[PDB]
Amino acid sequence: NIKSAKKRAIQSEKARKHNASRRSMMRTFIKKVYAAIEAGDKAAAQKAFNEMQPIVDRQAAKGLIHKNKAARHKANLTAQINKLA
Amino acid sequence: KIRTLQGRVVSDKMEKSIVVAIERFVKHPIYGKFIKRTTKLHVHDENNECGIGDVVEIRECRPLSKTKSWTLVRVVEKAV
Amino acid sequence: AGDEVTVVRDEKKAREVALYRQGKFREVKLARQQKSKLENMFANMTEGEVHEVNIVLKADVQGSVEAISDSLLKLSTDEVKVKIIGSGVGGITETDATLAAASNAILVGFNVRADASARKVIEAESL
Amino acid sequence: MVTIRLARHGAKKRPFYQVVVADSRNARNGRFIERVGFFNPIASEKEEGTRLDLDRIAHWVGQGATISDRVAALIKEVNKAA
Amino acid sequence: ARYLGPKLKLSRREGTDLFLKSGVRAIDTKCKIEQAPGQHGARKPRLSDYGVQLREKQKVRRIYGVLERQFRNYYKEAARLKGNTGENLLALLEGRLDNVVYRMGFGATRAEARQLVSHKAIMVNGRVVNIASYQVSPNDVVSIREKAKKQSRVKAALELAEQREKPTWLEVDAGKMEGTFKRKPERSDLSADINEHLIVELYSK
RNA sequence: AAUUGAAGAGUUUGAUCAUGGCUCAGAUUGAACGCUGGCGGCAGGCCUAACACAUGCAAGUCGAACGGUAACAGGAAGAAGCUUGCUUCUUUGCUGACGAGUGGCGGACGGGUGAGUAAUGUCUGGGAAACUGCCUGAUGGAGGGGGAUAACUACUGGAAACGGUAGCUAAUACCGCAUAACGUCGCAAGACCAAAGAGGGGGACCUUCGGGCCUCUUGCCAUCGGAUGUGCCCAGAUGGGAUUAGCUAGUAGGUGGGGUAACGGCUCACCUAGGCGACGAUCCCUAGCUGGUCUGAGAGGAUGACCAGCCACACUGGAACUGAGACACGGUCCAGACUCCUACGGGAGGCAGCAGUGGGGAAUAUUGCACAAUGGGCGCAAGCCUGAUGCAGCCAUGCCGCGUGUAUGAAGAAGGCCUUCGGGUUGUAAAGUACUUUCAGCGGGGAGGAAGGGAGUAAAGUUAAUACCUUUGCUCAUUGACGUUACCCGCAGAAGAAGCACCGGCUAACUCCGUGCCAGCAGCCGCGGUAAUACGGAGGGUGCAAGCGUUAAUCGGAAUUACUGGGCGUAAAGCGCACGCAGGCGGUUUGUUAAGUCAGAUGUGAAAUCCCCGGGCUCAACCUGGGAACUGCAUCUGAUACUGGCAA
Repeated sequence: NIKSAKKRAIQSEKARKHNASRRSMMRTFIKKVYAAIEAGDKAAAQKAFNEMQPIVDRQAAKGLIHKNKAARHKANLTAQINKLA
Repeated sequence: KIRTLQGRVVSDKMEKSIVVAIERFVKHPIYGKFIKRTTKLHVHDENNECGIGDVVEIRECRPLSKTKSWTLVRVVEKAV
Repeated sequence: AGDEVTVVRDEKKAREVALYRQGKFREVKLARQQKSKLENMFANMTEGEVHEVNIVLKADVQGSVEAISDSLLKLSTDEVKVKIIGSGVGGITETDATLAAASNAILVGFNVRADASARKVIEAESL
Repeated sequence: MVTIRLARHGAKKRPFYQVVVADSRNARNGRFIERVGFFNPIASEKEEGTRLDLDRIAHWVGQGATISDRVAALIKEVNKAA
Repeated sequence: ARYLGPKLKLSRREGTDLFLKSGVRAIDTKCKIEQAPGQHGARKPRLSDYGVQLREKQKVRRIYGVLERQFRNYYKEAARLKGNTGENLLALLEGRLDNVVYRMGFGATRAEARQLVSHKAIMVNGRVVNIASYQVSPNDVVSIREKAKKQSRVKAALELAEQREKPTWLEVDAGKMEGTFKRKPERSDLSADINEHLIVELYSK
């Protein structure tokens, strides 16, 4: 407040709005993956899986979605689709 | 030989699970009498079919659900 | 108010003078303690028709508290005697409200007002 | 992270430093892994003044520890007194 | 610190001199020796078991010239030591610098000896020492300093220095104003003068 | 070198012996009060309202990540008045820079506090299913492009705080694509994920003569490792109360889905019906804990400020973001209490940071100085910041050192006090004489805390480069906040410097006068009603000392809750008596196991600290080397008499 950390105040907000937008796209895609899994179309599930893999590792490298979470997602969402296929 | 202990059952129905009473003998520091202290532990065990009076060997493990961080290894005899 | 400030050599010596002046204020305390008993024999009131008023007073300015307290002891009659107990300077505090709770008196302050630790006594017993 | 640094436990206008390996996020007198030497400012004509086990310090430096500037000078001083 | 009173009043109360005068006179003449220490003091010699303990405590303190808190500090220090506690007590009492000055005879009295240590005249192992309660150790040379050595103060002492006691727990010169402390004082040097087996008991009353 | 450690007295009766309480002598304190107080060293100093706060300060930093001139300091060109060769004044990022701003990292550390918190915490010993900034070792890449936007300009709303509209512009900011195993996910085949440049100098090729390009330094990225740090889990131990006896629905377990960095009722859905409980659940009251400190002969008890470790909290209440790390002491949002400013429309705050103030209370401090040193933040370094820290101020609070003179001195002066009025005492004390001058007072001198860093040189290493830079030597300039430093030398002259309690018995130390069961003394039993060794006063005496005494506080003494280490016929104390479950204990013989127990070994048991042996501060206190202690615990290997288990 009193000291010059008004800079850090505006820095966290802009990065938040940036990260939230990518996290929003990340989740809307993962639910549209899990839509296909709930639907039981194994080809459309695998097509949607082939859609999410670049994006999930890309956010993992950006780091906001975080590394071991991203790997556990690719593992978990594999395990349903390769029962379906 | 990696860490293990030994006790008795007193466990009803409970799938993949057993509870295990471990008795030990401890000196009270002031008066010096040795009194038997009872450390009751919840235990995991798939294929749960130990008898109530059965006496069981035991070992530590990861949390296998809460309170259950021990696992059985061998059981001596069958009580009834 | 109305007397002399002088700059001095050292702080330690002006503790020792101040403690001598406190001894002098104790000489003025013992003077004011002796005077009341020998003026009329009694500790307070000579005749049996006794009435008094007590007040507790704090003015914001210390020159004022000493002057107007004298003018409140001026106006008194013999039959009902009015007297100050515990003249203060500045804001009303916990112990000031405690004196008029202990012995009944009216608690007044000039431009002076109550503070939180006075309010705590006042909300308990509204003097 | 570990730093080799001098901690001040001596008397008023008469220090006595204790060279020690300790974490950065802990106060000057705070937690440390082990003691490793000592430094009296008045070494004088008595037969000890600066003492520091180099087999411990070169080991911790090799594992990655950095050296405060005084201790860094004192290591290249104290040698075998060579 | 120091007593600062009539010296003979202590000597009559304690019941023998503490050597607070020259020894020309006044152990039998000026003193009223043990006759009465104060105005009603003619009329009692009876005493309690606490009083005989305290009197020897006071005798020893009034000999060595030390206060009750400091004397307690010596008793506590004698206690942690191995070997006899009474013996190490009397060793700590004898081990004072002003006491070695009194033994050398550099100061005629213990008070003049303390004056001489105070006034910066004394050197031990070539250090100067103003502190009265310095302790003199095995293989400590001790001396009065060269600069203003052997003034009228020391010179007057040296005559009665020639023939009193002069024992062997110091090496004594007094020609160039020095001494050497080799052996410690031992039990037979200073026992029976003091009830030491009693004095060591008393703090557990 | 390391086991030398333990006391009792007074008091119930006419008198005695018991029992048994009460009381005192001891040590100790973050102390207060009372009276008195010279100097020095060291240590320590709001334990009350987690009550509220004026004013100042408490973390920012990189132009060597970037637009930039808002600085302002030079230089140059040019435009100009001349001083006529220079000053002057407009331009100009040319150049040493550098505000506001953009980006990165630091803001999650240190510091303060003890409210809540009885274990989810803490301590000890173990563990498995985990992550971990910066910082290092290893192995390799560091390709090619793109779009914005604040600042800044032009408008515009505002009392102020604080903004609005529209364009323009860069980056180690942001976003695509290429590139990708030893990595992630998969059985495999495979799929997919990164990049950033910046800086110094230089021959050659050449350059839209900006640099291309070379070479050095550093940063960027991915991965396997290190050490560190943190999360997690389990056992045992770690306040009080039974006039708290029943307690638990996500409760207890399973399966599956989801969730976290990760185990996990962590959370859902569904299934099952359990879980905890006399070894004290639950509830209530009460409290930060330990290494330790204090006391104690030891065993024990009390205590947890100082110091350090850990935990918890940051006006009240709750949540999330950013980021490696926070559910964030001087960040954010919202809600609440409350406080302030105001042009009244609308805005602002969280000193349990350092100082400091109100209030509280018996009571705990200077609105100081400095980054000189140590340790930090940022940075390549310089450098800058550092109320951490180093220092100083204040206080007899504690510990400890020292002084307030020494020697001589009988006529044993006068006075005071007593006095059988013979004398005695105060008292060698004074007086007098002869001496010394510490520490003060005053005038002179002067260590160490300073090693480094900076700048200049040389070597060596490096390189296409005698370059150029670093490393490693040399040399020269320097670097003290405290500071009138510690410490030393010279001078005058006993000059400047002793008080306080107590004296019936306990308990060391006695008379006289006054008062007269009054006034008062009292910690205890008790003193005083005219001859008071106990009141008041004096004289005398004793203890202790710059302190003394009282009070409050804790342990002791107290074997007076009794493990070590107690009683219970009649003194307090055996249930009215019996049967009986849980519990405690168990004849005698053999075998066996080796839990208890006993032995050995390893690891660990933080350091400070206590103890034992040493060193250094003018000497001690204090500081400090080394050892022991580290009284415990766990695991592992052994022993088999005893107890337990098991077998006959």
